[PDB]
Amino acid sequence: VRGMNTSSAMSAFERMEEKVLMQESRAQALGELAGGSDVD
Amino acid sequence: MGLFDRIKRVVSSNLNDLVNKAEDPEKMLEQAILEMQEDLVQLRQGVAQAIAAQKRSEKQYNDAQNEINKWQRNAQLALQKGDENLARQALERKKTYTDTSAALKASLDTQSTQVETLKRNLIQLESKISEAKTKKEMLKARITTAKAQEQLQGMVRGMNTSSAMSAFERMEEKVLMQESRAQALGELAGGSDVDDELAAL
Amino acid sequence: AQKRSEKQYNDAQNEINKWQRNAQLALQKGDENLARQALERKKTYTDTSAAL
Repeated sequence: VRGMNTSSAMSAFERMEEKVLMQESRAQALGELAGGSDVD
Repeated sequence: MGLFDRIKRVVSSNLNDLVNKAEDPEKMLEQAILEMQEDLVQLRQGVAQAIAAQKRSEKQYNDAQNEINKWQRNAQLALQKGDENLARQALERKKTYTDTSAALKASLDTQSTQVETLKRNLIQLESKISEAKTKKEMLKARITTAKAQEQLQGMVRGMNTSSAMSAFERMEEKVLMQESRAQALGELAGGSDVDDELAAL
Repeated sequence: AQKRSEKQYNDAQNEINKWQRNAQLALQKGDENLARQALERKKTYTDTSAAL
């Protein structure tokens, strides 16, 4: 399960998952920072 | 609080951050999956032993049941050949087998329930490992999305995250400066009249 | 980090309405027991929403 750390394998898996999500969030924020009615 | 506790907390907080920098997602995801599967394999064998023990218990139950009828047949053979002595003695002994049959079936039932629960758990674990194996590919897709978006931002004029854009903009500015030099040199050393025709037509 | 925090806020807000709907489903099918228990738990989510 996501929220418990009894197993080392899940610990590592979730840690890498969070690292990658953070990296993508960094990319998105950098996108924002530097910068359908009509077709409806 | 203490002092040795504090020193060891500092040393640990340094070593852990040293390690967490070496971890690389693309490889540790696979390593986690590999160990996941190893553990599942080692659980299969426990389930197998449970099943084998159930087979043994049912076989014992069947054999006791068969001996019950065997001794009933022995009683009938006594009735055919012998007398009431052997005929009654056969059932006298058959008492024990009738007892043991139920005494064993009671536990055989619980054993069966346990084996069923174990099989269910094994299937659940297989499903969850498959889900994780899909999540790994989804995470790789996210990595690619991140790198693509970072590529796009490097294309904007005012930021220097990408070396290619750095060089491109540098040459652009150099050339604009050269043209400006030419224009200034032009200035340094050195439409009302034709708008009248617009009145003609 | 701000994006993450707002997403958590939104999810807690959504779960508040989810458990309200569960209470209504209890009212439709179940009885006062489940209907009241849904809001009993919803207390925590209402707390966390503001705390976040």
